Amino acid sequence: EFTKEIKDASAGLLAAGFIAIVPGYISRSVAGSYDNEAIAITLLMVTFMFWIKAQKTGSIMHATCAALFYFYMVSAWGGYVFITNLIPLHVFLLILMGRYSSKLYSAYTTWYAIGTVASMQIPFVGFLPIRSNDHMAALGVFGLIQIVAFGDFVKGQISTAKF
Amino acid sequence: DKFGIKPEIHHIFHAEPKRVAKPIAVIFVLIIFITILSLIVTWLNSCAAAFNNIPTGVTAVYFLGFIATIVGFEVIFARYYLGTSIFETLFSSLYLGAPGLLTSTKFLRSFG
Amino acid sequence: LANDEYPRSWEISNSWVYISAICGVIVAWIFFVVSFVTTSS
Amino acid sequence: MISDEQLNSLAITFGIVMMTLIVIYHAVDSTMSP
Amino acid sequence: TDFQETFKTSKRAYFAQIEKYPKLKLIDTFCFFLVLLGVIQCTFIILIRDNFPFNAFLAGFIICVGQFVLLMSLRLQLCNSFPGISKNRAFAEFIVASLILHFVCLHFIN
Ligand SMILES: CC(=O)N[C@H]1[C@H](O[C@H]2[C@H](O)[C@@H](NC(C)=O)[C@@H](OP(=O)(O)OP(=O)(O)OCC[C@H](C)CC/C=C(/C)CC/C=C(/C)CCC=C(C)C)O[C@@H]2CO)O[C@H](CO)[C@@H](O[C@@H]2O[C@H](CO[C@H]3O[C@H](CO)[C@@H](O)[C@H](O[C@H]4O[C@H](CO)[C@@H](O)[C@H](O)[C@@H]4O)[C@@H]3O)[C@@H](O)[C@H](O[C@H]3O[C@H](CO)[C@@H](O)[C@H](O)[C@@H]3O[C@H]3O[C@H](CO)[C@@H](O)[C@H](O)[C@@H]3O[C@H]3O[C@H](CO)[C@@H](O)[C@H](O[C@H]4O[C@H](CO)[C@@H](O)[C@H](O[C@H]5O[C@H](CO)[C@@H](O)[C@H](O)[C@H]5O[C@H]5O[C@H](CO)[C@@H](O)[C@H](O)[C@H]5O)[C@H]4O)[C@@H]3O)[C@@H]2O)[C@@H]1O
Ligand SMILES: *[C@@H]1O[C@H](CO)[C@@H](O[C@@H]2O[C@H](CO)[C@@H](O[C@@H]3O[C@H](CO[C@H]4O[C@H](CO)[C@@H](O)[C@H](O)[C@@H]4O)[C@@H](O)[C@H](O[C@H]4O[C@H](CO)[C@@H](O)[C@H](O)[C@@H]4O[C@H]4O[C@H](CO)[C@@H](O)[C@H](O)[C@@H]4O[C@H]4O[C@H](CO)[C@@H](O)[C@H](O)[C@@H]4O)[C@@H]3O)[C@H](O)[C@H]2NC(C)=O)[C@H](O)[C@H]1NC(C)=O
Ligand SMILES: CCCCC/C=C\C/C=C\CCCCCCCC(=O)O[C@H](COC(=O)CCCCCCCCCCCCCCC)COP(=O)([O-])OCC[N+](C)(C)C
Ligand SMILES: CCCCC/C=C\C/C=C\CCCCCCCC(=O)O[C@H](COC(=O)CCCCCCCCCCCCCCC)COP(=O)([O-])OCC[N+](C)(C)C
Ligand SMILES: [Mn+2]
Repeated sequence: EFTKEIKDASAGLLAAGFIAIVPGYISRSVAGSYDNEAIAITLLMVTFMFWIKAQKTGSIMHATCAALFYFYMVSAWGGYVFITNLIPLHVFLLILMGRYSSKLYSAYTTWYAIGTVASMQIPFVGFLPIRSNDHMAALGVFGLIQIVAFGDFVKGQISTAKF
Repeated sequence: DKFGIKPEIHHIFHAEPKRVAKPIAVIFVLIIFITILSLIVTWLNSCAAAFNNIPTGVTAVYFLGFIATIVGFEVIFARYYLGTSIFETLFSSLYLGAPGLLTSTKFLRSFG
Repeated sequence: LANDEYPRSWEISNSWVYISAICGVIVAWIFFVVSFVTTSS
Repeated sequence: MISDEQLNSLAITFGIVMMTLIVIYHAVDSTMSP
Repeated sequence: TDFQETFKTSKRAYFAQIEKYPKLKLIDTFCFFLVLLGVIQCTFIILIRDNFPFNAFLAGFIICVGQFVLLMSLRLQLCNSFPGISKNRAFAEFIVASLILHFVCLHFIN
């Protein structure tokens, strides 16, 4: 499903066939390996498929599904700190490349607003998102997307050289 | 003196965090109440949100169902906040969203 | 102490403000949805 | 039960059938669709 | 004072836009009062110099900010719809997201 959004269905089938039996995953997904990774590495892809659907459609519902599965992951694996630092970066990059659009604002602000408040409910991870260095990236991108929305209404209003 | 009476020992507990005096926290509740009242008055009397275009045909029996869904979810959450279990909350949400989804997608389909 | 055994929100005079604000926002959202559907542009 | 060399043959057969169906699907989709 | 020129032009365009449609007025007043609620809670914290229930303060502030962002997203989708999403879908998605945020914040305050 994640690769059917990047290119085409045939590529998605190829990627599924590859990841079905690749040893790099079998090493940690062998029968009897009852650890966090077995579940996590599935939720990682289930979350990146919804983040890509939301980022390229602008839907609020898909951003909400992405936030829900992100919460499902903070509560399963301690490596959720990957997503919370890789989804902001993406957005951040799209801002430097001059590709900001209302879909970006909608998707990212929904994902953050929902997922960050739902990830503090896990007794283990509690109050860290606001006070730790692992999540300051998402907060900074949150702020930057609001200054950029404002400047995308104001600069768009007035002429270019007037900026 | 290795064998004999020994001095007592009592644990030392910490002082629990202090809570602001009550008369200082009721004023802010009053401020918030007045603020919400002012918001509702601003909508009601600034020519916005004027209560027109109310459906009254067959779609009205659907509009009420739409309202019933929204308010009913906020009632379920209220109950949950007051002590109701989480499984009872999930089952209530299921039971109330099964017909509510239909009635509230039909309302949106009928209201252009 | 279990997650259940803690002074509830209504027992602490310090948290009356935040719960009042939550209730106010939920009632304003409930009135906003109704006034957004009912009225026409 | 089933032995080990049999489960190896079964795994290999599943993999080969999967990769052949995938190749056939890709050929069909690439030749009959612009 | 080019700042003044841009300011006056923005005010003109904005008040014209919010008179042309009432729904934008609803959204804007709701956002303004949400900002007021957030200022009120921040002021409480500063004035008393303590935040003993951090989960309650966080619940309040986060519900306010989440409602603000959701309203702004709905406003964007309303003023200029997206390619594959009708305004009824942009309203139902907003309703669902708001309900989920309400539940999460209600569970956060204990
Ligand atoms: C080697 C190592 O390291 N190790 C580690 C480990 O690990 C391990 C694991 O575990 C295992 N596992 C198993 C399962 O087994 C294994 O593994 P693995 O497999 O590997 O796993 P994994 O997951 O899988 O992993 C892997 C993954 C990876 C990660 C991968 C990755 C991936 C990726 C991708 C990455 C990437 C990244 C990136 C970034 C990217 C980038 C990008 C870009 C940029 C773009 O194995 C392993 C290993 O082999 O682990 C462990 C654990 O588990 C650990 O341990 C730990 O450690 C730590 C650290 O340590 C350090 O530090 C410290 C400091 O801290 C220091 O100190 C130390 O030093 C020292 O110390 C000591 C002292 O004694 C000594 O002794 C020692 O020796 C040392 O040396 C160090 O240095 C630590 O910290 C920790 O600790 C902890 O824990 C413990 C246990 O128990 C305890 O005891 C302690 O205490 C602590 O705890 C704490 O916390 C917890 C949680 O967490 C809790 O539970 C407890 O209790 C405590 O808490 C307390 O405290 C705190 C702080 O202070 C606080 O905060 C709290 O409080 C809170 O909470 C509570 C409860 O809940 C509450 O209550 C509260 O709240 C309240 O209050 C407040 C205030 O006032 C207020 O505000 C509020 O309001 C309230 O609330 C309440 O009330 C209300 C009304 O009123 C109501 O409403 C409510 O409800 C309530 O709540 C709060 O605040 C408390 O107090 C440990 O130890 C190791 O290390
Ligand atoms: C991880 O695992 C490790 C290893 O298992 C854990 O490490 C152990 O932690 C224990 C407590 O956390 C600790 O026990 C304390 O050690 C203190 C250090 O004493 C050393 O120096 C003295 C000389 O000053 C030596 O005699 C002694 O042998 C040590 O070498 C002690 O000072 C502590 O004694 C107090 O507590 C015990 C039991 O609670 C009492 O029996 C004792 O009388 C002391 O009690 C006073 O304090 C308590 C409150 O703490 C009061 O309730 C009590 O009424 C007494 O109050 C008087 O004194 C206070 C000031 O202290 C004063 O305000 C009051 O008015 C009274 O006058 C205690 O024995 C272990 O040593 C330590 N072991 C190692 C190897 O490190 C570690 O905790 C674990 N980590 C976790 C679980 O997170
Ligand atoms: C359209 C309408 C949509 C409605 C919203 C739907 C979904 C919301 C989305 C996300 C919610 C995030 C907040 C989580 C709260 C959980 C409630 C709870 O965990 O129970 C809590 C237990 O506290 C906790 O330890 C929370 C710790 C969280 C651990 C949860 C385990 C992770 C599970 C991951 C998913 C597993 C799926 C399995 C099958 C696939 C209370 O339970 P209680 O019985 O004590 O009642 C108490 C009533 N008080 C609160 C008023 C007193
Ligand atoms: C989403 C779909 C996914 C599809 C793929 C998923 C899983 C398959 C992948 C790998 C399978 C691993 C094979 C492990 C076998 C170990 C047990 C063993 O070795 O059995 C073998 C026997 O076998 C067979 O002849 C079984 C032949 C029957 C063919 C399969 C029938 C179709 C079943 C699938 C559909 C079911 C529902 C259909 C309608 C809904 C040894 O039996 P025994 O001596 O130990 O005991 C038995 C004791 N007597 C000998 C006395 C009885
Ligand atoms: Mn492990």
